[PDB]
Amino acid sequence: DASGGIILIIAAALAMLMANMGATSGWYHDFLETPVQLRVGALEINKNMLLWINDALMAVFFLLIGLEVKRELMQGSLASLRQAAFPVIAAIGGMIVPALLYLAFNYSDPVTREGWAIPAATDIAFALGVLALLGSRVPLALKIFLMALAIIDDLGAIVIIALFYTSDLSIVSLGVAAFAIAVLALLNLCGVRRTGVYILVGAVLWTAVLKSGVHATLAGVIVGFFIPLKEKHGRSPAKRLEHVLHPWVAYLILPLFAFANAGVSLQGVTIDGLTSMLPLGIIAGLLIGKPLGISLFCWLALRFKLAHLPQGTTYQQIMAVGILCGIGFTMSIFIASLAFGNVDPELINWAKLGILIGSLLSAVVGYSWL
Amino acid sequence: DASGGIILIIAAALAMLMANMGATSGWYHDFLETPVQLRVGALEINKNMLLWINDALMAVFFLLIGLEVKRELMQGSLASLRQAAFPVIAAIGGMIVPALLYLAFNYSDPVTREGWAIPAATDIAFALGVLALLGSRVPLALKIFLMALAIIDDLGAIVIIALFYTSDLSIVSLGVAAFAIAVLALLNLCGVRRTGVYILVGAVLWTAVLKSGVHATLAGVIVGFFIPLKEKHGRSPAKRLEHVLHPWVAYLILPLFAFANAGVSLQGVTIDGLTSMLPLGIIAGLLIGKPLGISLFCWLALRFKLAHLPQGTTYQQIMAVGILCGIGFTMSIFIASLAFGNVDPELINWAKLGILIGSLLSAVVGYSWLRAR
Repeated sequence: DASGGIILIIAAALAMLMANMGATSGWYHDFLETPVQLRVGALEINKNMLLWINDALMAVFFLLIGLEVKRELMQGSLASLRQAAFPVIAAIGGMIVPALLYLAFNYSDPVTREGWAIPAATDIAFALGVLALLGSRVPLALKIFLMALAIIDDLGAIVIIALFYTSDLSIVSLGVAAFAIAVLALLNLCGVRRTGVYILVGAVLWTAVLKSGVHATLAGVIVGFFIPLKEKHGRSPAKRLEHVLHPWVAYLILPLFAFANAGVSLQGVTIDGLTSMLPLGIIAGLLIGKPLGISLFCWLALRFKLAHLPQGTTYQQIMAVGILCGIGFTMSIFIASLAFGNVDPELINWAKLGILIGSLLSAVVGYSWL
Repeated sequence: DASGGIILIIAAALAMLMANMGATSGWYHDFLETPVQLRVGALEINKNMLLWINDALMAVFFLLIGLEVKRELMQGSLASLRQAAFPVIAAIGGMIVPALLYLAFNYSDPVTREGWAIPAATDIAFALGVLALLGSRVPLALKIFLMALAIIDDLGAIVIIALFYTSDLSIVSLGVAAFAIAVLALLNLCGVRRTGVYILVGAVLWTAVLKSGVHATLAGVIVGFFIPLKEKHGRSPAKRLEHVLHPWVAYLILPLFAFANAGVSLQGVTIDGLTSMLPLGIIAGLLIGKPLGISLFCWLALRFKLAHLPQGTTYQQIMAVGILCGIGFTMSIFIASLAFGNVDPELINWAKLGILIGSLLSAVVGYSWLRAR
């Protein structure tokens, strides 16, 4: 139910408490920046504590998404080219319009315009938690629409970042990554169904691209795509694994990720500081860019014939979830950590402020459409 | 069946090829010798590639042992209240005589006296493997007697090495370790029946004692204890975990440990070199120390009515397990790597030579004689 949503806010509230109390804000920041060096012979992997944690947490979190994308692409909303016509059009609008509003503020600064995909992400656990809070009798199709709409935006942003803006990996790293994916394919063609063997090869895929954070995340998506879904003898590996991971993701992965990232110091924050191009551009793309692009493109889809409509929607509850897609929260925080790495350290801190202001505003306003 | 015993031999044979032919002897030695360093701020751990592998593989293997030895001690072979007090007295003899026979050779050398527990271990996968090889009609109580006999020896060897022949851990490491045992015990009393919560907590215990390979192995059996075994709603967390684990242990963890440790260079190995106090002390401790220690101790317990008897015993079939308990192999190579760490690097290599010869001779004699009776 909505239990994952509340337990996620408590984790972020404690993180905000840790980063703003004089007795804790100091050990909290110094722990996250603790250098961790693994040196295997000549190879060494240097990255701080928070980067190791995020690369491992977001790996198993996107493993669940890869299993959920595979379900909807073969059995759910995205199964047919016509049922998927409504979430995809909503995601395109739910991404280009938030990015346009963000780039409208940050186009003049070449340093901040690289994080245009920050207001395009959507916290699935937070948005689903809001729906389940009032969801005693909300349309079930809305929950599968919101989940399908939020997944493509997050997965696309991860793919778009890992395709272009990423830094290329070692020439040896891609040779092992290609071999691990080939083993994942031969394992799928030969009909093996031991889920652990896919996890085992996934570790080699995750380790080979460890230096790149967005590729270690995509490694989980690739493993989730290759785990078979067939229902032989009434059992399915991907279906079972998605069931097993869900309590661990909703109660340990996402809460820990929120506790290590959603904590910024509020000292010195002013309204004039929050109205600067970086945070306000995130607030605009989340609070306004999300519902403006989702509503417009769905409205464009509806009138201009390429459309559909989930059973029992009424197209005024679409706008309500278009506001709930403005809850970037942990997903926009992770995207901001990828785009603002190895740059000025206050870029990520201002991004987290614009996200949390926009997310809480989009949550309260979207909830108020009872 | 005996599929794990064969894979365990191909991996040891592959390791022997890797550590002998010139095209791979350079890589195989330099790979296991590769130093791996993890620096967490001020903290730092330095262990070679082989130690990082052995601490990870043997911790998983002893999680299975911790599950099996709890199944027996609570509702299985060993059980409670002296049900199977017959393998317990036999295991004392399968360790006292193998160690004393070893020390008869090495007592004059203070360096090799420390490896007295090497001929006391027993490779359960290989010893059970040769049973099932011929075993269309082997007494089933005989098999479970072996498995129960080998676990008591291997667990007692790890405990003794961890209580005396181990290195000191920091008090900060013991504090987190003790706290990890407490939250494990609180998970058990409160009725938590989810395996993943125990393994996660157990991972903290393993990393806390990571600077000691013997304690990282004990972290496996301790977590194997606190996994609940109750049958609520017809489901047991320890039984499903043991069922899931067993194929991994027999097909992945055991062969990989053999491929990484059973590889020794045979160049320069003469017959005179194999009869030194260190190798020959292991040949006698396994090929002779195990049978004489097992047979005599069951016989002294049997005659004095303190013992028992398995079903389908003969008592002439028993000592066929004695020569079968001479199978040290991977379980003795691991004990040898613990007792001969941070010393002359040829002590472990000479010990591995004495472990494989005494085991192979124990396998052939143990098989060629049990097939008769």
